[PDB]
Amino acid sequence: TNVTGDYTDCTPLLGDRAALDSFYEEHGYLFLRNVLDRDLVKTVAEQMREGLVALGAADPHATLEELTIDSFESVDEVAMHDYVKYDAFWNNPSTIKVFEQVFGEPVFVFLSTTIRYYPSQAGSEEPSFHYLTPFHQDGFYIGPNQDFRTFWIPLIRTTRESGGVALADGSHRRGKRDHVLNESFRRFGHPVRGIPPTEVSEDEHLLHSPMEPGDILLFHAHMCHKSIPNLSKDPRLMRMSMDTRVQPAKSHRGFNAMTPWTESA
Ligand SMILES: O=C(O)CCC(=O)C(=O)O
Ligand SMILES: [Fe+3]
Ligand SMILES: [Mg+2]
Ligand SMILES: [Mg+2]
Repeated sequence: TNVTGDYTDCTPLLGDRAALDSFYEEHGYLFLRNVLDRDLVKTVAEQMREGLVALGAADPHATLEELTIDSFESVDEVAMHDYVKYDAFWNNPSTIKVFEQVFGEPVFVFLSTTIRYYPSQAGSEEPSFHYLTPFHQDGFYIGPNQDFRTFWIPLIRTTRESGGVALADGSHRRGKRDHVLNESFRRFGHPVRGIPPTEVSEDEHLLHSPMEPGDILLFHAHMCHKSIPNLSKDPRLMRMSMDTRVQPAKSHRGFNAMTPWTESA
């Protein structure tokens, strides 16, 4: 594995503005544990699950940790957006409170959210991982302002093997990097660009840790990050997550900020 380490637990920094900001400036991320309402997260996980029962041929009697689907790509993603009530989650006062704690000022939550529901492909000789994200920076796609941050949450727990998002520690300090076409990644059948290996340094140590529902991972617009494939076996688990962007309420609201996923995709 290219993952060389865990996220640093930034939870101890929360009531110390200077320390929280210092870590974020150096590293380009914060990992905050048990800060969201677990009951709210569970309701969203259940919404995703019921969407999959309706749209992905998921077992109607499976618990969240028994749940699986044959194929991510066979599920109607537009229709899944009707099931997962993310705006109500992000804009719940308890969630907003955490966003404000991070930014130190009132926030605006993007009207776009990406939802992810990836089955394990452990054992597959020809796995379908082309729909995952290669190394990229969100600020390459989203702007013009570059002071938004991405907020990434697990809807059920992740393990090292079930995957999530890998962060290249401190890779947000030399601006936007080149993203080039990569034949091993596709989205809705179309080509995808990613940062090539000649542009992510061995010094920008790759990080991934298991996370629990209630936890959040957030990162700078120039943080270089990529998907980690689900190869869970023991236990085999879906990886269920969602990600949005948040910015100061005072900042310019661009296309991405104002446009729901279904209207832009
Ligand atoms: O979770 C993933 O696989 C990719 C996440 C991502 O690119 C993001 O949150 O910006
Ligand atoms: Fe991203
Ligand atoms: Mg049964
Ligand atoms: Mg810079």
